[PDB]
Amino acid sequence: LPKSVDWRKKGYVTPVKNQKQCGSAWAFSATGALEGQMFRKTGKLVSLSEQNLVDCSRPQGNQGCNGGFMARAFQYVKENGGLDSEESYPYVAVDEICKYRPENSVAQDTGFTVVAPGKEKALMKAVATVGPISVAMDAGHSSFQFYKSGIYFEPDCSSKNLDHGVLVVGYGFEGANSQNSKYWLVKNSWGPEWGSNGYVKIAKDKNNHCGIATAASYPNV
Ligand SMILES: [Cl-]
Ligand SMILES: [Cl-]
Repeated sequence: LPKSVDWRKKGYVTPVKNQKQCGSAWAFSATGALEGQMFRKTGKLVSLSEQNLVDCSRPQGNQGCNGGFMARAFQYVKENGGLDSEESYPYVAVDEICKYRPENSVAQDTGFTVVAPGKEKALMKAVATVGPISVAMDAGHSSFQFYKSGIYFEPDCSSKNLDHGVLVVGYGFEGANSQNSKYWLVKNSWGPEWGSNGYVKIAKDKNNHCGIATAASYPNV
């Protein structure tokens, strides 16, 4: 596998969005993964609707602004036959009436693939071969809230009890040795002002830190 990967440098990733006061990170992680897979398929980067997921995927088990899971979102897109664009179905950060319109759909998936649970090397392989990957993580720490630079490492992090969905857009390392001071490149949904332009470097090959490889998946387009 490559020593480092960053799909942002290849055009697969939209600018950082902001879920605001709605527990919809699962939806942003899902649209993020879908955006990259659709780009791989068509060469066009089109921002996708998190509000369409929030409003319409309760049947698949999501709970709108009160939480959800990326796999259930990819399941909804499959069963639904489509997903609208961000422009056509804008984000308002509150649970609303499902207004899915097929004519505005710009994405589809046939289901999703799960990364072997808990294996950072499996996640490394998925990231290098597929594109950005949706992952769950333990983000319940002030250290994460006020993260700004460096490789994030939090001793109180859990690899099993997760509360936030994010997007792995690559991986890398500091220095000249590709085999140490490694990190996962993670896109968050708390706006570009949070973290490092909306991103965070999370310690990689440090025992599945914060659960990054516990529940990773990607849509099949
Ligand atoms: Cl999930
Ligand atoms: Cl940057």
